[PDB]
Amino acid sequence: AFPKRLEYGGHALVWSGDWSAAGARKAIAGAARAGYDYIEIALLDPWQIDVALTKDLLQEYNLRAHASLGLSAATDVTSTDPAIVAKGDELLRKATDVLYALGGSELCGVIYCALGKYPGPASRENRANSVAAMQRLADYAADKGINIDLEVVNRYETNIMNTGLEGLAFLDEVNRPNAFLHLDTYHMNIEENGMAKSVLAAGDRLGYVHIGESHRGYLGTGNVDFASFFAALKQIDYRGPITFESFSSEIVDPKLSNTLCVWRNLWHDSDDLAGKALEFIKQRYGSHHHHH
Amino acid sequence: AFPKRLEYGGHALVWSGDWSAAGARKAIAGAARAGYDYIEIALLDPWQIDVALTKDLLQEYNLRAHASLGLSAATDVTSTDPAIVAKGDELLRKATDVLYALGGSELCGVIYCALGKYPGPASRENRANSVAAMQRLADYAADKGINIDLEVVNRYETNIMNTGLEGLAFLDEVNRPNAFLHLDTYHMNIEENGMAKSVLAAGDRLGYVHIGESHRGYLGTGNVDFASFFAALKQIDYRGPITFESFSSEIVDPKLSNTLCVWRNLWHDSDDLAGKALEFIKQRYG
Ligand SMILES: O=C(CO)[C@@H](O)[C@H](O)[C@H](O)CO
Ligand SMILES: O=C(CO)[C@@H](O)[C@H](O)[C@H](O)CO
Ligand SMILES: OC[C@@]1(O)OC[C@@H](O)[C@@H](O)[C@@H]1O
Ligand SMILES: [Mg+2]
Ligand SMILES: [Mg+2]
Ligand SMILES: [Mn+2]
Ligand SMILES: [Mn+2]
Repeated sequence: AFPKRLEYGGHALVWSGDWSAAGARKAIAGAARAGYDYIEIALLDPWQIDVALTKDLLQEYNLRAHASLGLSAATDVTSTDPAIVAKGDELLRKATDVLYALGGSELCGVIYCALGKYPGPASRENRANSVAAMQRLADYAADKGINIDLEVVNRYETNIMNTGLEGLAFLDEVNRPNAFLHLDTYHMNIEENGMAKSVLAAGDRLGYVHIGESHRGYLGTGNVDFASFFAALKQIDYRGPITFESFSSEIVDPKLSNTLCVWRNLWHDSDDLAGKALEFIKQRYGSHHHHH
Repeated sequence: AFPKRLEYGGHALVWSGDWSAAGARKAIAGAARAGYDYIEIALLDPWQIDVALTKDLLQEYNLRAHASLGLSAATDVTSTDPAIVAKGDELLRKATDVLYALGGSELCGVIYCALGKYPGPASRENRANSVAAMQRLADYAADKGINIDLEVVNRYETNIMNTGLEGLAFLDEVNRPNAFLHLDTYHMNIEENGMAKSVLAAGDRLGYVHIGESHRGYLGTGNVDFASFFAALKQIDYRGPITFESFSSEIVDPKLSNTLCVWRNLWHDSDDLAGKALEFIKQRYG
């Protein structure tokens, strides 16, 4: 395991649908402006990233970076097609290389399967291929001081693991020093037996957090029991990344907005949403955790 | 409109993945033994139901029936192609006919679009075609003293209506007295600003309720705020069908279970789940 610190992230996709020169600048400037410690860069296509330009921008804004992605049907490491698993391996190595180049230490999100609605349940073949892919990725990332955090998502976005407990069982199979659970309040709201159970069960194996409202709009305008979730995080003395995310159909790649089934926009202004979200998060977890 | 009474139902998929002679008996006997007033039959293929056998079982067990379904790509009444809308109209008429023969008064669920993940956002044309289809369905059902209840479901299951407010707006355009809102606590848990707003807004227009936990397993073992929901039902003095709805990966209808992404075995004992669900509901809304 590589060091984790309590730090707050803005998801790049809150501001920008791509990583063009303008997209990269807009998103980094947005996260910085809202008072975030880091930007979570979406590496769904890590060959699109101008790494030299991106590091220049991170320096310009004195902002740190972590990365998340979801695989696609063409790169699905669950695939019963060995060539597709290998294409996933290749995409994950490239994402790791980009994250490494930017001084980042966390690769998280749906890195263990294709993000989206599977037409049927996973076989132990899908599960075995995913675990082995996450072992090869963990081993590749380990030389680069990078932790991988496997994001548990709801039934409509994966068939592999939908609860923290399923995530921990999967990680028992991965059995790598730098592999962690990643929990997301939006997904937890659907799948979990309360918001505290998987956090308390995970303890030190919780490596990454996403904050989203039940409908992925403004924090506190939906059904997520944030009070319960953040009470659990405080109990385990969680000192790692916490990213705010939401997905506007006016900003994101139609590929993603259609996969996430974003049919209505709950907000217009990236800056207002992200600023209010961090205020809300720091109200729940505190300004800081520094003790004399 | 045909009267609504406070009655408690169990969804067929609590007991049975099909409506074979064996599946029908198992579901109807299960609902009767748990103490439900009615079984909610999943009529995704209303041509498959042996109506004469089902009537015999309902009478044998002294159990009433309502029906729910989802349309598919083949029957999607939001389609811009009249050939697909026509097939949807036909399936909805057949479902109404089966419900009539079984003495049921409620056709509910995702009757206004294909159940599942749309590849992109709905056009005003998709919406207008669905409204017109529900006008034709309402008119057909009205002749048979059958109410239709349009079920608001989450973003991954429709692109037409994901909130009670969107539901009420759609019904304003349908403008039929036997067309009602159908709310489901599982779907509300995702899409709604709390569990009260949509219920209070709907009032007399709320015609059918589904009680589902956040993960669709045992009631009271998830994130659904049932206290706020049932408080809102009391506020509007709701007297209508209340169905317990639950899905496990070990009781499967190959279409419906996969469409709903039921990946987990959240229960194995149907009788235990259904008995405890009915007690849970009656404790909160006797
Ligand atoms: O929760 C989600 C998707 O519902 C995002 O965090 C997603 O996993 C993606 O990896 C972000 O880049
Ligand atoms: O909530 C749902 C779908 O998520 C059910 O009400 C569905 O319409 C019914 O199972 C059809 O039989
Ligand atoms: O608790 C984390 C935090 O508030 O600690 C003090 C500063 O390092 C901040 O940038 C940081 O977000
Ligand atoms: Mg502003
Ligand atoms: Mg809740
Ligand atoms: Mn997330
Ligand atoms: Mn339902």
